[PDB]
Amino acid sequence: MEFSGQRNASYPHCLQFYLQPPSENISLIEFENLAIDRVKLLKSVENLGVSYVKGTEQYQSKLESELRKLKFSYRENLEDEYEPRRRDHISHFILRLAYCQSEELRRWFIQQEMDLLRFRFSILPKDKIQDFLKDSQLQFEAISDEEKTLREQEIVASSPSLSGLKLGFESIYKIPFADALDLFRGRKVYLEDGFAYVPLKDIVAIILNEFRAKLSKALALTARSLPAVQSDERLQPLLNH
Amino acid sequence: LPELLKLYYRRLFPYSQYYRWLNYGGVIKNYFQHREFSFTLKDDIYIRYQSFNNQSDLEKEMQKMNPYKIDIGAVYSHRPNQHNTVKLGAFQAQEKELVFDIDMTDYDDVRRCCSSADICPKCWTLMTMAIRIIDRALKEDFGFKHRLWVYSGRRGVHCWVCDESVRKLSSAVRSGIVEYLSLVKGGQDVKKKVHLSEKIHPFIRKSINIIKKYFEEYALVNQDILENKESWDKILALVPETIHDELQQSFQKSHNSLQRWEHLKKVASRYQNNIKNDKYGPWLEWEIMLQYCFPRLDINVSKGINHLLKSPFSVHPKTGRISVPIDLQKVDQFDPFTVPTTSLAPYVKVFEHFLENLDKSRKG
Repeated sequence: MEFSGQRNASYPHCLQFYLQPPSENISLIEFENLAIDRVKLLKSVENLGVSYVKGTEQYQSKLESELRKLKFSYRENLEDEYEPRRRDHISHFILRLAYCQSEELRRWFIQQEMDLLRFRFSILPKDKIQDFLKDSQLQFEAISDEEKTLREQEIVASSPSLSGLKLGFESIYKIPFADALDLFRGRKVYLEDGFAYVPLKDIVAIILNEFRAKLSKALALTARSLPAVQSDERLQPLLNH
Repeated sequence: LPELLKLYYRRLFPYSQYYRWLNYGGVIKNYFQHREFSFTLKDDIYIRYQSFNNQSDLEKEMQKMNPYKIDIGAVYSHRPNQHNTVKLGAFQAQEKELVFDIDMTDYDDVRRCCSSADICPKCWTLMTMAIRIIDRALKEDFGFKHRLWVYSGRRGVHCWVCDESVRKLSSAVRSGIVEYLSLVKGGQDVKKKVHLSEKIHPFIRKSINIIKKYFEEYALVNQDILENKESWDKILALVPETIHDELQQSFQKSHNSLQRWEHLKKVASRYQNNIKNDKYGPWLEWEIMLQYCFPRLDINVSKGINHLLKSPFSVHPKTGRISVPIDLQKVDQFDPFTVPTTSLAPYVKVFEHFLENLDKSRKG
C-alpha cells in the first residue's frame, strides 16, 4: 500500500560557510549577547591551550562542555540543532566587526577559529565526510581506487609517517602533489608523477586556507564598507579592552 | 665585438620567433608592450625597463643599441618604457615565466678537471644530468608542458617554462618549486649538502636513476672522485666517523675510483645493515651521488617575478657565442664548443618547434 499526507534547508549539516545573508530580524540584547558569549569562547579556547596540549582528549572533552553550556552548534544532531546553527551563523556575521579593530586581534580570533575547525574536523564520522564533501563545493573527486594496494606496498616502503592501515582508515584517494604542498616540498611521503595519495586532513588544510582567504577579504570589506551601518558603536571599546 | 653584433642583430637574430614567443598570440591586451627588457652595452653601460609596442620596435631597438647582453623581465601593469608616467607605487610586475639558472661554476666543490667560469667536455656531463633531471621533474612531477632550454653562451644553461598557468605563479610557489628541486643545501663552506630520510619520496628515486647512466664515466673515470687522499677526504666528510678508518684502509688497498667506490658501497651497506640508531641516514650512497651530480640553482632568479635573466639568442662578449636553444630530444648531442658566433638554423628550428607546440596547445 501507498499512503498520502521548513528550516532544514538552512543548515543540512552543522558545518556552515556563511554564503547566504540571514534576511530577517534581531533584538538589541540578542545580537549583543550572541556576540559577547562567543568573545568568552575565543578567550576560552586559548585558556584551554595554556591548560594543556592542543587537541588531545582533554581538549575534546572540555570543549564540547563549553558548547553545551554556550548553546552554539555541535557535532551534528538530528533534532532542532538548526536553531543553534542559525545562531552560530548570525553571531558569526556579528563577530566580523569587533576584532577587525586591529590586525593582531583579527589574527588572534582567526587562530582560535582554526583550532576549533580542526577539532570539529577531527570529530567527524564517515557519513558526515561522505555527505559534506558532495553537498559542499569541496568536491575533490577520487580516481582509480583499486590501485591503492599497489601503494599500500609502495607507500609503506617509501614513507616514515604513513602505514598500511592508514591507507584504509585514513582512506586514500588520488589528487595532485600540490594539494599536499607541505608534504611534497618537505618530501615527507610517497607522491609519484605529481600525484598524492591523500587522506581527508589535507583537504582540511585546504579548507582552512580558503576559509582564511575568504575571511580576510571579508575583513577588508568590514574595514571599508561598514560606515553606513555604524549608527551605534557603543560596544566596540568594551570589546577591544 | 660591436661589428659582429651589428651583423647578428640585423641578419641572424630571430625577431619573428622572439615576438611570437613573448606575445603569446596576442590573446592578452598589450601583453608584449607590458613586457620588460634590459640591455647591457659597451663598457657595461646599462638600460633597464625597455619595452616594445610590436616586432618592429624590438628590431629597431636591438639594431640601434646593439647590446652585448639582453635580459627579459616581467609583464607589468603599464608599459615599462613609459614607467616614468605612472603613479607612485602603481608600476608593478604581474607575470613572469618560471626561470631556472644552472652554471658549471656552482659545482667547483665536486668537479676537479675545471673551475671558475671555464668549462670542458669532462665537466659538462654535469649539465647533461642537470638538464635531464630538472626537465624530467618539470615534465612528469610538475606537469609543465612548454620548457625552453637555452645555453648562456659560456658557463651554463637557462630553462624558460612558458605555460600561462606557470607565468601566473606566485613568489611563494616559485620558491617552493625551487626548494623541492634543491636537494643540495647550504653555502660554499658547508661540507655535507644532501641528507635523506629513512624512507624516500618517489621524486628523488628518478634522480639516482638518471645519475647512474653517467656516474661511472663522469665521477669514477673523468673526475676520479677517489683518486687520492685529498679527493676522498671531501667524501669522507659526508660519512660516519665510525667507518673512516675502514674506508681509509679500503681506499688505500684499492687501486682506482671504480674499486674504491665499490668498496665504499659495500662498507656503507654493511654499516646500514649493522647500526640503526646513528645520526647519519641509511641512504648514504645516494647522498654522496646526489651531492656530486644533482642540479644546483639560485632561488633568487626563480622567485622574483620582476627579476631579469638572460634573453634567448643574445650573445656572450668574450666567447662570442650565441645564447642558443638546446634540443630536448638530443641533450647528450649538444656541445657548447660547437655553438655559432646559415649554421644558426638548427637552434632556430628548436625554437620554432617549441613555438609550434605552444601555438597548437593554444588552438587545441
